[PDB]
Amino acid sequence: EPHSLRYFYTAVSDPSPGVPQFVGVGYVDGEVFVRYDSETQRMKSRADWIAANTDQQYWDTETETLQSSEQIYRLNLETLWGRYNQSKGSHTLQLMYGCDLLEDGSTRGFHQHGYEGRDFIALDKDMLTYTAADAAAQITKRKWEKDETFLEGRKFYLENTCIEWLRKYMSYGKDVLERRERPKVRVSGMEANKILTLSCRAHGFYPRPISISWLKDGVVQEQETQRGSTVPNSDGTYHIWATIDVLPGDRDKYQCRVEHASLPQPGLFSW
Amino acid sequence: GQAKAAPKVQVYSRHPATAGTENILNCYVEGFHPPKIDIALLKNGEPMKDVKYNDMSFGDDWTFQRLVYAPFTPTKSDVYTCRVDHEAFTEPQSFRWEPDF
Amino acid sequence: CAAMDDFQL
Repeated sequence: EPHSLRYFYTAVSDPSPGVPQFVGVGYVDGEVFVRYDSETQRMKSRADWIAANTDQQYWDTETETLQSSEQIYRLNLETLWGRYNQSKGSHTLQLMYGCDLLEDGSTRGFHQHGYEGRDFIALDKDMLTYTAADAAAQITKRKWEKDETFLEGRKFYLENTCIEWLRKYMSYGKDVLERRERPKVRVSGMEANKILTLSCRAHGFYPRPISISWLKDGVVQEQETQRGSTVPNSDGTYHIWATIDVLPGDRDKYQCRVEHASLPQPGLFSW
Repeated sequence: GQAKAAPKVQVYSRHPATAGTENILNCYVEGFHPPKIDIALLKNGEPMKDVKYNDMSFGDDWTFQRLVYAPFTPTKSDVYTCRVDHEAFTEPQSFRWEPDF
Repeated sequence: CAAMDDFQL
């Protein structure tokens, strides 16, 4: 299980309903815990366990940091407008950065920009050089790889500050983050004139990793199974379906198998 | 140039449905760029009460995700759809909840 | 803790 602290910034030239000019969102182990936007201009708590474990100075510094970032991405959009010949269009600038704590203790860091839904510039694994996707992004790269102290600063944040605040957050939220919630599973089916398609739905499981597969006489039918993507419910739990088409007379041979941390053994379910 | 991406949509209830038992209807729109989008929950073609909108987020390919949800009580004839309007769509698209009683 | 943005693009 790869633990993660990640921030996602989104800066647009043309806000619209649901899309403020700037949004910054923080995640621990895949789950929201803080949010900032240019609507409020406030780092706000998005999970009880982070609120319960910080003082108002925390929210005040975090708000200060993101107000600065908001101003800087306003400048970055103008900067990128002077780097391409597109006129008055919708511009989207995105940032993702953070750190992974892997199983063995080793660590990785990330700092990647996207412009107009494509890669723009990304910090490499050594964390001292960048990959530019195009000539516009190469102007940023030469500019940045010239500044020894800025390079060190970022490497240190991702290697040291990010990782240790991730550990603090993991402490703060252990009882939420490492809880288990059982999937409530239902197999449905509709026989048509010649083909019965079975549908296995798993409702409300936590944590997010799950394996759902279809079995004929206990033997997996991987090529015949069709999986939706894992998608969230409102209360931080998750949902997945898996279907398989079967011959009606062979109905009785088919069971849906769910592998999940909340289940003592892999669970089997039937129509 | 501009990398556009059309949404992918899934409609589903929080719990397995039973006719006449309160539930939550979910519509999860993902895979879309630019972020500008309209997502509506519809009961027999008409908007629903108490629709809520989670935080728009994005993943590795830069595309966007948004969860929409509302309370509902499924019945046998009530049709619930999720209507998504996005500029990568030719026209606004509808996705019907399958009761799965 | 969010990082302080010591450089623009």
